[PDB]
Amino acid sequence: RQMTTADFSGLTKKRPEKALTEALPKTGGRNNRGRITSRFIGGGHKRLYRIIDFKRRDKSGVNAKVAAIEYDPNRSARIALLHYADGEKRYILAPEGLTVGATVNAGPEAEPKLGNALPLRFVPVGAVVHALELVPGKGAQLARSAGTSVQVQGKESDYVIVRLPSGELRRVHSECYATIGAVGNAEHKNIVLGKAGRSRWLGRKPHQRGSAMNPVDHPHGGGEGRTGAGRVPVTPWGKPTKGLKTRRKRKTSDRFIVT
Amino acid sequence: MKRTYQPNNRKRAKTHGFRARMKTKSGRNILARRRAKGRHQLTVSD
Amino acid sequence: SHYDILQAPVISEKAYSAMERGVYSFWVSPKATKTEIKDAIQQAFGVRVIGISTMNVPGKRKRVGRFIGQRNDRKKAIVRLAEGQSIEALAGQ
RNA sequence: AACGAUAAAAGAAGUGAGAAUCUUCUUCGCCGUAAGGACAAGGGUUCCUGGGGAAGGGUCGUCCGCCCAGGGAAAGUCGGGACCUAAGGUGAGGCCGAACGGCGCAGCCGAUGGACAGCAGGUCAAGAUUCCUGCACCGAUCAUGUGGAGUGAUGGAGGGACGCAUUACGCUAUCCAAUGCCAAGCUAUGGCUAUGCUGGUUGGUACGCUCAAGGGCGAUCGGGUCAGAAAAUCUACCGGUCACAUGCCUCAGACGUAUCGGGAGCUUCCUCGGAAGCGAAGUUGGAAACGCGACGGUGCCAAGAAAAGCUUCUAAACGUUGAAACAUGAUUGCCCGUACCGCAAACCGACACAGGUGUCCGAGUGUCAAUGCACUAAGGCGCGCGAGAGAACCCUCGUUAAGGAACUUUGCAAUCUCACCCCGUAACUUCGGAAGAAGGGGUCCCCACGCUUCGCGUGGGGCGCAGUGAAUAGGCCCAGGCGACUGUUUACCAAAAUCACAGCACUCUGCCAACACGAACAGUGGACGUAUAGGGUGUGACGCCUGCCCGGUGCCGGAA
RNA sequence: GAAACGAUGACUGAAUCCGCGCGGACCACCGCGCAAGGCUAAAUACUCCCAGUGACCGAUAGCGCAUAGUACCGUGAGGG
Ligand SMILES: [Mg+2]
Ligand SMILES: [Mg+2]
Ligand SMILES: [Mg+2]
Ligand SMILES: [Mg+2]
Ligand SMILES: [Mg+2]
Ligand SMILES: [Mg+2]
Ligand SMILES: [Mg+2]
Ligand SMILES: [Mg+2]
Ligand SMILES: [Mg+2]
Ligand SMILES: [Mg+2]
Ligand SMILES: [Mg+2]
Ligand SMILES: [Mg+2]
Ligand SMILES: [Mg+2]
Ligand SMILES: [Mg+2]
Ligand SMILES: [Mg+2]
Ligand SMILES: [Mg+2]
Ligand SMILES: [Mg+2]
Ligand SMILES: [Mg+2]
Ligand SMILES: [Mg+2]
Ligand SMILES: [Mg+2]
Ligand SMILES: [Mg+2]
Ligand SMILES: [Mg+2]
Ligand SMILES: [Mg+2]
Ligand SMILES: [Mg+2]
Ligand SMILES: [Mg+2]
Ligand SMILES: [Mg+2]
Ligand SMILES: [Mg+2]
Ligand SMILES: [Mg+2]
Ligand SMILES: [Mg+2]
Ligand SMILES: [Mg+2]
Ligand SMILES: [Mg+2]
Ligand SMILES: [Mg+2]
Ligand SMILES: [Mg+2]
Repeated sequence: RQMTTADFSGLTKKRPEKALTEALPKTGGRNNRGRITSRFIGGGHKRLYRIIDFKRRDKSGVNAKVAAIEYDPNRSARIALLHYADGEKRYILAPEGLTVGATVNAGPEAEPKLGNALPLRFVPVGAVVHALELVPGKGAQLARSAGTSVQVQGKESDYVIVRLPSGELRRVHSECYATIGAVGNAEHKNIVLGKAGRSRWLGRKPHQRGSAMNPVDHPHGGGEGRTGAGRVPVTPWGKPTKGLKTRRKRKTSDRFIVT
Repeated sequence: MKRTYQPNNRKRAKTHGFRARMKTKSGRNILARRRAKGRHQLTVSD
Repeated sequence: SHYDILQAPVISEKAYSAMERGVYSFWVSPKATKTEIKDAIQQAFGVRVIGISTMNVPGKRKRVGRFIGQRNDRKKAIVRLAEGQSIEALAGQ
């Protein structure tokens, strides 16, 4: 769903369940000491951080009930505020179809039902999960985003195959946790973003094409009128395919990375 | 015609200060150098 | 100790004209505190103090020469006592 | 040549060796969302008083922000510190490093923010929630009486706690009207004789059964231990019983009574002009905030600091007999700032410079509204050369016959147009716009009747060349080129057709990610993000759309 | 360079007195020396300071200064 109109815009999103409740402050910044390292990003409106439970282990064997499903900035992911029988309230990112006031059990013996958050060896094949723990313990580095999913494929010994959103297949051992279902935030992607400055509500001041800069500034800089040569960034690497990975440990846990 | 100098005591003193020259040794060099230039006068008193 | 801490009494139209209200005005050591001026005004002229207030002050001129000047740089206290009054023989100025 | 804005002066009186320039008087003109007033910065005695006249002052000077001397600055309550924390700074141990040194958990520093006890007046030549007077308030120690028992941690909790837009109700600040009151006197010019004219018309505290919008409020019994390290009577949850109208709670503010103030003026000595005394009434009606009642209501996406004081709970400890708490006096109250300038002759501009400088207040009349515009209160000011002349030329203006763009690179410039109400309004459109299209009418005064109010509607009458009668005040249209658009850019010759822009595409990157800062198997940014994400690159809303060629260059893949 | 010898950063890693290193690729011979442990006046350099002296200055000279790192310029280093 979206808003639609005339007066010069397109497509805002729409949300239920509103609270404004309980976690740490965050503070915007771009440069890191001297010259800005991660480029642009100097704008933005005043976000706060929400501590979110990726690990979800020590709550093992303990059921919970969804309080509400809340909007969080810095996210693109619906978050469900969980409350446990323990009394402990914990923010857990909300998947598609996860209702308000549903009940989500934690722990390994919990059924592959929505949100139930179990390890892979107990997850029946083909099933869809999100928030995938990479190395047992720690937390989920995989599929934390909107509409992003992972599909379990037949395991090995302690190890399982998974199809990540990129399409790449990964070896990930079954000792790792995961959450059942895919994390929607509906379809975030088709938001229109309207006009500029909206891109500025959040990140800041997007691409400055090197081709308008000067020979001193960028490789693309210089000349008379709009043109090209080369094909390359801040430093001469290029737009198109150059494998940027280094030959490494991880690389033996990847089977058919394609796209 | 907003000019360059905007007197601000705290600024002036927090850059340029005796304390501020203590912070570093390029500073401490300045200090000894000046002491040597003959009793000059110094950074905070001005 | 006691007899230190006060340089000289403030002497001027305002001072002496306010001396009549039983209010005494001294210059004191610039580094010194209110309670110190209090303990020192009592035990010097031996009269209990209620009202006390203090001030700092600049100096700063030249007579002549290329020198301009430095500064004088003083502190000034004012006190009003209890119904016990009339400091010293200096109450008749 | 110039004497620093075309806001403007004149006379009299005075002082003096000397006055266009200093003082006093009386007029004039100028500002008045300031050219008035209050702070913060910054500046340092520039303040006040008494002198002075070299130089500074664009002339003059008896004068000054200049020179000399002397005084002036007062705080438990205002602002800062002995309180807290943000970014950042620092940082024992700790991580790196040819040296110097770079990092870094806790902790500490750091207001631009949190917390926190006073108000009303009086006056030095010069100070003012600072002194004085009036009543008041906060904490701290002690003392008397009650109580006659628990107190409550470097620890838990709750709380402090936070956005933008828009908006209902009730106020007050505050302003207006009057045949309300009060007070002073006159009046003439033709009139008025008060119904005229002028001025003032309440501030704090306390009490009070008076009027009062608005504001927010649940409570205990209890269950699990897997929750807050443990604890806990506390907090989260879960469950049970009493919260559908109520209604406990609170008073903004008004009203009353009293009290302390103040109040126009009047009195009185006047030492060249102040000082002391005295003290009138406070009415009805209307307007009203960005302030107050409040942490109100509603909607929105881009999703809106932290920490301490604060409240609640125990651990430890001391005591459970002298506790905590209350109020009753008493005692106690440290440090720093506090003058004066402060949209400017005192700050930054080399200068007494047409420049710049963050916040707050900023009256009245007329004007749909207003911080606009004219005039004007209070207040402040006539810009530190001056006097004549009325040539050329120049600058800034007013009017102009006939003509009307013939000027000229170009209608450059300068006119015209100009507010508000009504009628009316095109191709084209992405159906919003184009559009204030274009065009036409109205506009002042009096009286009558009507409505819903500042007022408007209708009718009639009137006056001038003219009625947004002065000031503020769009000329319009038809075609194209470029970019869609709001926006951004060459501080000091270029504002654009440049740059960015939503949207699109290629490609990279599987997380100690790619990428980037970097002595560095340190740290950090990417990101407390995880492929609907992040980097790079190019195009550049939207609409149809995007062809042929990989030989060479690159990139991806391959193995004899 | 025909590059010995010393010196380390990486990697190997010995003998020991009929033993060991050197003698400028290297070998034999002949000589010279005994590493991988330490300390150590004197002759040597310099002039903030003090003394004496000068075919050195004498006020645009001589230090920048017949005293001033002051006045003055600058945010500052700095200049003067
Ligand atoms: Mg360019
Ligand atoms: Mg280049
Ligand atoms: Mg190029
Ligand atoms: Mg006092
Ligand atoms: Mg003080
Ligand atoms: Mg002339
Ligand atoms: Mg002038
Ligand atoms: Mg003066
Ligand atoms: Mg003179
Ligand atoms: Mg003169
Ligand atoms: Mg009247
Ligand atoms: Mg008369
Ligand atoms: Mg009247
Ligand atoms: Mg003042
Ligand atoms: Mg000026
Ligand atoms: Mg300004
Ligand atoms: Mg106003
Ligand atoms: Mg007005
Ligand atoms: Mg105006
Ligand atoms: Mg003239
Ligand atoms: Mg004509
Ligand atoms: Mg005519
Ligand atoms: Mg004509
Ligand atoms: Mg011609
Ligand atoms: Mg024109
Ligand atoms: Mg006529
Ligand atoms: Mg106009
Ligand atoms: Mg454009
Ligand atoms: Mg320019
Ligand atoms: Mg220009
Ligand atoms: Mg060797
Ligand atoms: Mg001479
Ligand atoms: Mg000389």
